[PDB]
Amino acid sequence: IVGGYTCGANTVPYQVSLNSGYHFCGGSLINSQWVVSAAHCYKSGIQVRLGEDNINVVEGNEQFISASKSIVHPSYNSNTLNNDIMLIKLKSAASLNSRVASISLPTSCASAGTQCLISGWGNTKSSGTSYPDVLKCLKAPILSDSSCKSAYPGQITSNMFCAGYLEGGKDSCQGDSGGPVVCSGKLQGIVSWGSGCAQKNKPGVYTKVCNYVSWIKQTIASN
Ligand SMILES: [Ca+2]
Repeated sequence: IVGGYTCGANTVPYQVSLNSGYHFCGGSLINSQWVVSAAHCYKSGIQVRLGEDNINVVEGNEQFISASKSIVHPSYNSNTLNNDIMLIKLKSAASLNSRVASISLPTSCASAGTQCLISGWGNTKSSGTSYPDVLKCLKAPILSDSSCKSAYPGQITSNMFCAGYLEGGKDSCQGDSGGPVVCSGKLQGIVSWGSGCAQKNKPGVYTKVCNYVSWIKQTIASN
């Protein structure tokens, strides 16, 4: 996250770190046994890390659980990033408490102008690289579909939304992918793609979770 603030340890209890020997993407806990992330974050041998603040120090609230199965959306297109969503089932159920909790799925799609919270351990500079050890947060509004399409002509589908600031300076960045966009207590987006980070007229692009509720519930119910 560029231009954000330090969340504070365990203040975003549904935030997960996906680890394959190092942190590579964020995720969101949706129930005690399932995580939602970005399909572009798919790999085999994922370890889900819950209750993290500093990803380099065992502080005492972590739960490390291996994934038992991963399911990329049936229509994921890696060239266009359309349907950039995946489900990961944990080998065992996480223990839920104040610091490890699930985020609720939306019953309605959020509108342009709604303020949301975006979080992750990604790069913090738009120029060069500096990866934080502790969870970073950014409050950003959902942009109008019109704004979004004008920033990225021919690339936004109905399963994507833009969030951020057209003036630049504040955005998600590398390593934030798969992380949550929460608006009014519901998971509305997944950090998916962008052009650079925090550049003027190039806000981050997010997977629109409200379009996938049916797929998520059906999938959880049978696996
Ligand atoms: Ca830790």
